[PDB]
Amino acid sequence: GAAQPTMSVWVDYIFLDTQERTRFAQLPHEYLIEQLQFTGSETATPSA
Amino acid sequence: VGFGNKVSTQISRNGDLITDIVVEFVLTKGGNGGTTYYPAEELLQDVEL
Amino acid sequence: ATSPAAVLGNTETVTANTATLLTALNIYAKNYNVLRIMSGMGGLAYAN
Amino acid sequence: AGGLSQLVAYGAQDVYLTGNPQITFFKTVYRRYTNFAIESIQQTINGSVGFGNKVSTQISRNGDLITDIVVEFVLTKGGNGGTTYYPAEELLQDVELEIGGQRIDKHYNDWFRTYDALFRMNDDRYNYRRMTDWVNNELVGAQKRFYVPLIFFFNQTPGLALPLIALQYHEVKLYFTLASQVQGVNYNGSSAIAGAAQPTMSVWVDYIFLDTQERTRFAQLPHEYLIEQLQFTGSETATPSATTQASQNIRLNFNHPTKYLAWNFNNPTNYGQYTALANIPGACSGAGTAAATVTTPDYGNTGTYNEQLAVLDSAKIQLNGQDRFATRKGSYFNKVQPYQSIGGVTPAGVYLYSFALKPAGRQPSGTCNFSRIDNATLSLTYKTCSIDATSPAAVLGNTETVTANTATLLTALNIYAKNYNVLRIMSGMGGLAYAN
Amino acid sequence: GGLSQLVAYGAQDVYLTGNPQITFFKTVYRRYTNFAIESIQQTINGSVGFGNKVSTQISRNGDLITDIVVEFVLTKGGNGGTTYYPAEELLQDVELEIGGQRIDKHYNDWFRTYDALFRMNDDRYNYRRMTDWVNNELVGAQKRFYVPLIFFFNQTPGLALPLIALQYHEVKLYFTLASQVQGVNYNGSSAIAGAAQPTMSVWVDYIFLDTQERTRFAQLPHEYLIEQLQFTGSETATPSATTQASQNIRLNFNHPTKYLAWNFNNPTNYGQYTALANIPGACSGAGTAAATVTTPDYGNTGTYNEQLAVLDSAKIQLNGQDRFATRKGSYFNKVQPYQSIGGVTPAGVYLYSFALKPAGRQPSGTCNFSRIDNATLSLTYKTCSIDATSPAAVLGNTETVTANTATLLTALNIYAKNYNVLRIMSGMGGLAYAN
Amino acid sequence: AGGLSQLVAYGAQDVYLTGNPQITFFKTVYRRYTNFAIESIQQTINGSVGFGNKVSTQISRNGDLITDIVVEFVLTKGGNGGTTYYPAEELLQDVELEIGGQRIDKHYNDWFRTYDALFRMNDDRYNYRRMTDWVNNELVGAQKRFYVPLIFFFNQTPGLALPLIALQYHEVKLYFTLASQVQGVNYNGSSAIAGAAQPTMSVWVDYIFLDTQERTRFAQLPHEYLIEQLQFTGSETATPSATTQASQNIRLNFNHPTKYLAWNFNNPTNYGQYTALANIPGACSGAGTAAATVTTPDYGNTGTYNEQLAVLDSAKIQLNGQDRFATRKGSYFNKVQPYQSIGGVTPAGVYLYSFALKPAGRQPSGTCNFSRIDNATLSLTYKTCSIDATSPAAVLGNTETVTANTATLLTALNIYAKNYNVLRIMSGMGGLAYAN
Amino acid sequence: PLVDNPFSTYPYKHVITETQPTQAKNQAIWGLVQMG
Repeated sequence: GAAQPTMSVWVDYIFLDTQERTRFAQLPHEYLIEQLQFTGSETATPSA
Repeated sequence: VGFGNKVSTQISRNGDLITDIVVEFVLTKGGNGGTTYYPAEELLQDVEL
Repeated sequence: ATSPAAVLGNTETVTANTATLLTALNIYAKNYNVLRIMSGMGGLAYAN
Repeated sequence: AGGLSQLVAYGAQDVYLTGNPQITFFKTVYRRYTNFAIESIQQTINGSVGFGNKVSTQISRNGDLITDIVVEFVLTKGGNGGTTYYPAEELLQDVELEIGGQRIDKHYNDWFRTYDALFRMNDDRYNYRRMTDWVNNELVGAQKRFYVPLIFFFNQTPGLALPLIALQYHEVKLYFTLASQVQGVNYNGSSAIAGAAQPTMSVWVDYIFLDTQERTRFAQLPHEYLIEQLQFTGSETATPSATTQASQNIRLNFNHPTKYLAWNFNNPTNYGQYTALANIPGACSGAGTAAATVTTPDYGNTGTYNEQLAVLDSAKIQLNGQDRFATRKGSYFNKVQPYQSIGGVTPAGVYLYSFALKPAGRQPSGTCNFSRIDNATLSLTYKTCSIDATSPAAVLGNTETVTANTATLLTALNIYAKNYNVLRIMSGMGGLAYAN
Repeated sequence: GGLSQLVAYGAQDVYLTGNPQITFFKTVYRRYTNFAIESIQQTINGSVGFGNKVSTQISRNGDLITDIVVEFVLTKGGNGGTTYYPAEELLQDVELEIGGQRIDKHYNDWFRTYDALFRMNDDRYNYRRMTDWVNNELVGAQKRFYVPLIFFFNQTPGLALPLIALQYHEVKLYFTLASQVQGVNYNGSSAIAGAAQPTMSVWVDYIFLDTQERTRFAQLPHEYLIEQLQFTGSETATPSATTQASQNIRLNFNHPTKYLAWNFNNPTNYGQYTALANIPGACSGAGTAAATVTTPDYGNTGTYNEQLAVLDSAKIQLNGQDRFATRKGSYFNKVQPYQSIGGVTPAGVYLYSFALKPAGRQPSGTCNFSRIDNATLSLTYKTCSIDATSPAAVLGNTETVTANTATLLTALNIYAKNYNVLRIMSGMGGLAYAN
Repeated sequence: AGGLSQLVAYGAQDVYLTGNPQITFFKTVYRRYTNFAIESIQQTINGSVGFGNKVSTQISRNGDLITDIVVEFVLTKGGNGGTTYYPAEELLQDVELEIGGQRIDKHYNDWFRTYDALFRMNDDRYNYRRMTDWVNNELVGAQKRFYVPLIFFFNQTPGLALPLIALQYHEVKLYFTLASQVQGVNYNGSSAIAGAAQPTMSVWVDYIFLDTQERTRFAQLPHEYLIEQLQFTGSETATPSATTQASQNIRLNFNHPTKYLAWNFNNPTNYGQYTALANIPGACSGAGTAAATVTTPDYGNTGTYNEQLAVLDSAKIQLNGQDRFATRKGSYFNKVQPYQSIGGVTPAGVYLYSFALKPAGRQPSGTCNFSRIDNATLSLTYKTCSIDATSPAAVLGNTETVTANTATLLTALNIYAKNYNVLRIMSGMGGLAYAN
Repeated sequence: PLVDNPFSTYPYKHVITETQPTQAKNQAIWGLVQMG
């Protein structure tokens, strides 16, 4: 009898001004960013 | 949307920059106090940008 | 695992028999890249 | 009226098909070739021929170029109908291609079964069985002549024939390792068959004779051949028993431009067995009767198309730490990939992922050059082996993430890669340009 | 040895080896454009379920689109033999459009017809594995199914969709799912209680091109020669006795057509193109006291016994005149596909070609129905007088009669396969010739 | 990640694969072709149609070129299910094509059986059976329309279509002889069947019509076609009943550059029987039960694959006293030779040796020119017919050097040569450039 | 190589003359429909 979820994704947007939007869309950008890299594996917990 | 399914969100160009994204769920549990542990966190198994 | 006298009363080199269920190994690495946005396009400058 | 009713139906829409014709379908011109003759002769085998023995032969230089090689065996079976499964392919444990003292390629009996599982398609597969197995309900005591063709890069097309006339300083030799155990001939499972006959073998090569103008060019001019190699190491599996879906991250050791990766999950004790065994028709010895035993296959029908008996749940390949494609279930690699890339049916338990649009051919059609991939990993997830193999109701009646308890016998993972290299022939000596 | 014939060169063999142009044993292979192939998942817009219609927009991940495979996960509700290609009958149809402009559309009945007519050898057996249960699987069994699509760009990389150059008109696929799937949520007309809904996912195989080719695709115009499938359903009626009815069907086709194909089916039992009869594989329980000729032994619905077929003869007319003299239906079921395809066609599926080699994509002769004012398909039917329950007559009567159960093959499906041209300029494109 | 990750894995081993390229795989090219229409009309037959009758038909010059000739039969059988074996093919006994008074190509029902047995290699063979025989257990009294296509040099590819428009002064005729004895319709073995109706026959010919502009140019120009013909003479076998592996040295009478030789060992009473009959499933009438008789076949299963039932042990071709290749076993010529040459299944009892690399195709690829070879022979060595055909223990459980005692019933030998020559047509007349 | 058929090419002439955002280079535009 478990119900299905309701899902919505909400996004916080930034609006800029007249001169900033003109320059922002026209100029190239270089952002220094993070990434996560990951592959799951198997461990070796011993018995005794 | 449902359990075990896969959906995507395409970002509308609603603003000039996009910064903070939060995923909203409505859940009802079938168990008692102490039977859950971050149920909204495990709910989202693999999210890709 | 069923006797707290043994679980709360031992040395650093041992643990509970129930510990053998921790079979999934998850090793994460967080890293830098550069997000290079030129002419309306984005992407990763350095990646393999 | 008649055909002319279409011929006169000339409009605007069809002009781009019939205006200013370049091709007429009805007047063919055939290109003229240079005279040659094909001859097939035997070579002397150096070494004692038998079970577990390794022998070699040097290709007698009766030709200008070599196109095909067939290994012939005489076997007598110690069992009856259904007790054998490609006994000639199993006996041919491996074959090494050597040109000038260095290794070019080496194929293993399991590779031949995999190639047959993937790329030898149509009723032609039936000939393959006919040349390698007992397919007419033969009984114990029967003796038969078998033909195991080799599948080196130059064996299926004349275009890469080995131009021996141009290798006048190098020997080309074939090394044949014969199996110590062959199911139904000297062993039935692990039980020795008393009185089993020692096999007899001969090696035959198809030589091409060229005429005066063409063989002169071959002898004096250098050559660069685009050839194929097999890369292989046999890996171990972690097939789960119950309550869990185990996974592995198998590190791959490949280099050179690769056409495709293929793999199977073998039962090392039963040649060519790539799936679980069950108490259903063709799935185990005695299946359907009170004598059914799920630990021993009904060997002649070892191969199946029953997905429930295949062990793989899902797979993905990672290159240099990155996803190469999204995760697929095992049923993808033994259906969608051979369907799109080959156009035949692949028996359950054999899987293929191609990088090539047409891996069945020789014309390069896309490659994975592992010379620039520093860490290649094949990630596998297994189905849980919780179905009781003895219950037809549970084997023909359950879900996509489980298989039978007998799948845990599939302890060996055989990963194959086919690649391109260049065989340069210069001043009578041959060799590969790219070594790794 | 071989030199014994090599020296035996003469006069008449000059036409074979005089002044050679080629040598067979040193083949030079061509160097190609660097690319990579990747298959990724597309998301489905809409609720996936029986009788529902959903759409998929194909994302812009790569440069070219080639193979698209629809993956369905089904649980059967019956025993072995109660299913007959569930995956593709569920895939009721797929509509292809670019920027809202229809390019093509395929129907579940066509997928069965194409699989029955052009796909051949073990390839078709593999297909069966991809769409059906072939090991006598029982109730509750789950299998993942793959239904490859057969649009003009799906079978050869040479006609792949130039996403680079299709910037302003998105590529979309609309998927209509069947309300009834035999052996999964219905058994005949009866609902199967507890049957699960299908899970579906659309996989798209992308090609990634290197630097110079991408530029070339982005700046140069393109002309691709593509196929279309033309279809609408028709109605027919075959008499039970005393007569062989004729029927004249007005065709509504346009564009250079390389073949026409058609079948006669029972609209309730998917893929049934022949009458059912009390002979092995021809009906449920066939050969036993329980044999019933109104319900098929579904997993064997397809047969090769044309005496269960309804068609007697057929003739194609153009503008009031005969194209060829009337020929019996068995010509169109067994010989035309021998001449034009090379495989084997099951009974009830018929082909007539205008092309020499319609199986291939290189054009080989067409009938452009755009210059024809009246194209008519004339049919003559067999008299449905054989008692389907008596093998004595079903396996032993004359060529002009068929089973009484053949009167249920009332759905007449006539397909036309034609050429059009997909032309791309300045970031967008579409088909040059409409009608 | 994914494809872009793979795309950049570019290095030294790619310079010969993707560097300085000539082609792409992602843009195909179609060609604009001469406008034509296809037509099919029925030809009349001059003469009385019946069993043992000779009839002929002249092809009406309605079209410009002829591409495909299909002969229709309507037959009613007097036997039960499994008592027939290609009755339409046995009936179409002799077919020959005459151009202007000269014969250029002749085919026999036994050849058609060999072609179906050798070159049809998939669904095509099944479909061929479908239109030549009954395949759905039909009972006595059933009637069926049969379609027996002819295989003249122009009946498979449009490129050699016979250009009637350039043969303004010649008659083109098809001469037919229909078999007097057809199994299951007029005779059951040797016994006549009462109530055996005569066949209904007509011949359907597929015409090509060309557009006026290229039809005029096509008709006016002289033409040469490189075409293939069948050469054939009958022979006799030398099959002993015991203790001896008999040999016979057959002198061959063939001419012209030949692609291959093919031969079969036929029971002259039972059409298409190329093996011994035996009391094993499918190998004789009643096989497997007490009524089994090894002298009469289970006709519907006449074609089998168990070479144990073969009569031929080995064969060798010699040219002017020299071995053409070393002596090989019959299983070589039945199984692996067509694997190498054509790529498909051949039933037991049919043997070939190919001079061409790929004789299945029409592009010339190596021929043996018997117009310059004076003395070509074919040496056959038979198996010892020491197996008791009635005992499965001996039929299914013996060595390759022996065959069934019923192999002695195989008394006719048929050796075929398929070969090239040139068809020349000028100013309304044509014929072959070279005799024989 | 293609002829202009006045009864079949009109839908094509229509779409290839449809207004599209071809001047969206380095523009600050709120809505761009999945261009590429």
